[PDB]
Amino acid sequence: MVLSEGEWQLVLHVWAKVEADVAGHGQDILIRLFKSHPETLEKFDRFKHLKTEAEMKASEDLKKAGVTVLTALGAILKKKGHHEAELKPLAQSHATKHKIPIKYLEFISEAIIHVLHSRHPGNFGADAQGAMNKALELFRKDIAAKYKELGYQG
Ligand code: HEM
Repeated sequence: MVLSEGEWQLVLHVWAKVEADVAGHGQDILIRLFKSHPETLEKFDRFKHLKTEAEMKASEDLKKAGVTVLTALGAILKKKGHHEAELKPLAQSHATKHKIPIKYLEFISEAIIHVLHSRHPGNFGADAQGAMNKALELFRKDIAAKYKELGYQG
């Protein structure tokens, strides 16, 4: 997977919109993930018992998780694929400690796209959607390779 400078600039332009409200994007993205793929909520011992969207929006623990994933992913995207140093410790923790299947990184990727389109449709058109899909596929491909280096095929 390879992105053009142009495709990287589309990614960073929409990420600028995420950064106008990091915590609120984090909430929307994790709630979409948990509503669309409930099994993923079981991975978060601090908030796996939340059953409603209102309880999810009121949760400090969920809000903090949302900021964690979006600050990390923003930093990775700003590397424009030169993200070996960021992905190594992410693969280590998500493969060996959190036990997150590659399939769940595919789910949260879909949740990111869904929220970007829901919140920013005047801006997140077909070119932005294509470029972001390419950037999240590169992320998936590279972290999947790291998982295999650690002895996890999925
Ligand atoms: C774009 C995808 C993701 C990124 C960038 C990301 C990033 C992070 C970071 C930076 C941390 C804290 C440092 C660390 O433990 O490595 C973390 C913790 C964690 N992540 Fe993720 N993550 C992602 C996807 C997921 C998914 C899909 C799940 C579960 C379905 C997950 C579960 C967790 C858990 C359980 C922790 C531990 C949280 C805690 O200590 O309270 N992550 N993630």
